[PDB]
Amino acid sequence: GSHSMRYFYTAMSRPGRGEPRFIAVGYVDDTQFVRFDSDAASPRTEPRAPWIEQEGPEYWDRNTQIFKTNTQTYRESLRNLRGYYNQSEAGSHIIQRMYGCDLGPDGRLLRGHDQSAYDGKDYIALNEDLSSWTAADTAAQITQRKWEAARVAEQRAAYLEGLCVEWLRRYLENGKETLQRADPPKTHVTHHPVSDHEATLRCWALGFYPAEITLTWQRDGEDQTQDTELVETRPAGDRTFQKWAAVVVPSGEEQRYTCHVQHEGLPKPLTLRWEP
Amino acid sequence: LPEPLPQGQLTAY
Amino acid sequence: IQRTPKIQVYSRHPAENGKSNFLNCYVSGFHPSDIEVDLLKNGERIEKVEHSDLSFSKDWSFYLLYYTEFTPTEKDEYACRVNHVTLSQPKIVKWDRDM
Repeated sequence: GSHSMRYFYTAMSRPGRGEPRFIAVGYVDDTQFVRFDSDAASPRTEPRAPWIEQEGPEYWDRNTQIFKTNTQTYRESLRNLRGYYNQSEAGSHIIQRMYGCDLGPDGRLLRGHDQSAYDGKDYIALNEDLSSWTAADTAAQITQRKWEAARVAEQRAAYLEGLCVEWLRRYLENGKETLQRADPPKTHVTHHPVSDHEATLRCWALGFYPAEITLTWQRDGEDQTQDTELVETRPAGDRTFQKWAAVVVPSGEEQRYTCHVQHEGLPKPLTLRWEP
Repeated sequence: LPEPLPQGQLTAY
Repeated sequence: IQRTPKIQVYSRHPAENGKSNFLNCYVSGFHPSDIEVDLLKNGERIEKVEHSDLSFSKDWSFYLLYYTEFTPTEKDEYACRVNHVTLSQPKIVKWDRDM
């Protein structure tokens, strides 16, 4: 199928409690495979998936240097952004970066991504062209100009089109038994009366990978979007995911409602009813 | 593999 | 500007009394990233609890999974207790095996 790799960086200042913490995590699709934490007793890049462990010392030290140097630079960046916004030295602030590459089903680069935020709001992003920037405000414009002057976009592009795709493909091959395996949802419908004249129908999807899934209730073939209660897809802790969707229906109209399930791992899309 | 360090100075924001 | 956490409490596997399982508390959609999460057994804090590495969603909000091994019974009560700058007091969500 299609696949992506993303690194997620978080740099958090904490005045009076030491220097800013830097954490980085790496993912292939919905599988985390590495972490680095500057607050660890001995900060180093650590494996978080079995298929990455075969990488040699050279790889681990290469990652660690990258993350150590970034830790320092993000400290500088936090100082700079506090100034760009004329902020006091008293508050805590966060820079986030998420970046990586997407491959289509044939292993080719679909597109690159490189987005940053400050205090949870879009700050600066690399455009799909991998050449130009979008800056959210006049503060971000200062970064844009700095990044233009230093030819930063060319650096990002070369990574996203080169090393990013090459290493993603390596990981996909090495972890093919899991990374390229879609596990379909196990499903069922439960029924719980809420009163004499209403009942809850809950459609369940358990044990699926990847997280992407579509779960909907229909009444008489019409989507019940506004009346459906839909929880966020949640990790089970064994790599798989869970989700449910609930509708409250007139007692006796149960058979007029159908749960539809779309997931990559299903040989066929699913249509379920409550089965008394 | 994350983005490698550049040949020069890593550019801060 | 800040975002308050969403909270879900649930088990890794479908619950069966007297069978070993995992109790999960998934906290998501929050900003900034400092957050305090306890799992409770009969209202008391459980000591050995692990969590996932800090990461975030496409809208920049953070998420974390807290988890511990447990064996559900019919009488024992479990819950997740969360605090965050957005909350005036810690929020408690009970574990309901049907949710």
